[PDB]
Amino acid sequence: KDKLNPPTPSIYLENKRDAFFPPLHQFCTNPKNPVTVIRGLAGALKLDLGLFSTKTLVEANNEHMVEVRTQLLQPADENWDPTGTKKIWRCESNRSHTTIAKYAQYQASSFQESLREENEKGPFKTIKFGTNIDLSDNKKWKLQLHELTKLPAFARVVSAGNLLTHVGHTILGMNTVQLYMKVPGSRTPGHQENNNFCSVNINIGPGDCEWFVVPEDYWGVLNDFCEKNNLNFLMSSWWPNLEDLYEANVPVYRFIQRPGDLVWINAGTVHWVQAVGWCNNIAWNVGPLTACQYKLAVERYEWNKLKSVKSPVPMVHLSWNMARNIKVSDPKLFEMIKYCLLKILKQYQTLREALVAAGKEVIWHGRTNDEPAHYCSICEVEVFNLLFVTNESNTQKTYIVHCHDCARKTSKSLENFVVLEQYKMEDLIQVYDQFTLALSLSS
Ligand SMILES: OCCCNc1cc(N2CCc3ccccc3CC2)nc(-c2ccccn2)n1
Ligand SMILES: [Fe+2]
Ligand SMILES: [Zn+2]
Repeated sequence: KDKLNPPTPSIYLENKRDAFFPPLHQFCTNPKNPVTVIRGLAGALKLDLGLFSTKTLVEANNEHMVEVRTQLLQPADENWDPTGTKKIWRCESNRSHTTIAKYAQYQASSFQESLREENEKGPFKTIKFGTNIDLSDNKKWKLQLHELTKLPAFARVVSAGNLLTHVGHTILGMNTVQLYMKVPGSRTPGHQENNNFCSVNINIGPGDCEWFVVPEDYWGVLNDFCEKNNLNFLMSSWWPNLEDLYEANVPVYRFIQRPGDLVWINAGTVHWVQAVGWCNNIAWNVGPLTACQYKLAVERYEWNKLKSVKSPVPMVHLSWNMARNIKVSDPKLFEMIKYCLLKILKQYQTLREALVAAGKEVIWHGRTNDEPAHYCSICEVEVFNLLFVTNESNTQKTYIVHCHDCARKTSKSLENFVVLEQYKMEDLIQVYDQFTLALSLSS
């Protein structure tokens, strides 16, 4: 169909007025738009993209760590097996480390070498992609992070309307910025964002990137291709065959992101990306306060448990922080959060009563304010409020956390464990009771 290659939802910005215009964030967060490309964003805001140029990064922090992914230079939009006889989904990539200075040399010499070649089915060249460069330290990247505060509020790393701001602690690469340094053919394999949170990506240039996007409600189709072809959807590297997708009637959005264009990946959108030239990119996540974002984040949280995959966003901890500190005026969002909190509260009361009925002591432990969420040291599930810690770890004050299930499996009557309580039931009951719909006259 004509419907399988739809146009890209695109906003064309000329000036600051266009950037701060409220219908912009409404357009981005609209679930009908799986991706929005905000063209001319850097130029409209007079953002200095030079602060993220390779030359400036080397000057700034030359020994800064870079995760290198070594990949094959594949033709156009295809992915061929090593031999060059068939198109396959699987893509191979080894990981190593280098520094900004060393990767910069490679990026620069790669460009010089292509100029020289320009003046002179397999097999494929090997290229290196500089990935996951951690721009979290404000003392190392002061000017860079300050430049990003010039964005409109809805797209910033930190803002009142961002769920990831309400988490109350750092989640690396989600509420901190990551940088990517690229050469032609540097590929980002197919994926969804952590816990289906929206992402913001700005191309620093000077080259272009080519994006491929499938709406969230088709992710189950791609999951099936992965299972059929012996791939883990969440954990393997794969590059979809567009003819497979065409055949299965999956619509594919496809577009070029030029320097200074911002790409908004909406909640749960499946996407993959390749550099067309030499460029850098910066990216982070944002969680808009919408029913759709919250719903998709909870669904993925629950799906991750089934797949034994850690959720980077602690949705229980987050949901309590929303109830404590956010006046929520959307009826559909409010009812989702309320329902979730009730589930948490009931499950916690059931467990706590079973412990007390078995004669197991619950130790008041409290909590430092701003203390991060805890995860089970064995299975990596989020553990809320009741923490299971071995007698020895308790004595040593290391407080290594287990979930109830993992503690039970280790020690059948919990004889090896103490149960630590970080919040009184009465306090949580009140936060729940005092969490009510705020009236708003807007839509
Ligand atoms: O525009 C730049 C950013 C493109 N987006 C990327 C790149 C990337 N890199 C690491 C993954 C990887 C593995 C193997 C080969 C290549 C890559 C891509 C880099 N990882 C992610 C990511 C990871 C976890 C959750 C959400 N997103 N997003
Ligand atoms: Fe990503
Ligand atoms: Zn566990």
